[PDB]
Amino acid sequence: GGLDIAGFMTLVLKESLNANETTQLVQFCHVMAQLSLSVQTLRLSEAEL
Amino acid sequence: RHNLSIDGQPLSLAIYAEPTDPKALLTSMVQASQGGSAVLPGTLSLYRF
Repeated sequence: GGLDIAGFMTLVLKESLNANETTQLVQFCHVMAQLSLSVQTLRLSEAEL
Repeated sequence: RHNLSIDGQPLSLAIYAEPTDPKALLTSMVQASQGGSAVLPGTLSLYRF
């Protein structure tokens, strides 16, 4: 969602100051869930990854 | 002309060269290089050893 690993952390450390950075937040997690599920489905090993 | 009987039955027994067996598929463990932790300079405690 244009978020890097540092940008994801700063959005977490907000006192619910989420106007529409939630769109960046949920898109970042959506792709992350896709990548993890793809690795699990392929049964890729931790060494290869 | 086509080597058949008067009724149309073929006169030569055919062959097909049976497909070559099932296939074996194996999986293996994969390992990668792994490092260790480092050590920093230590603080001087106020108490004895």
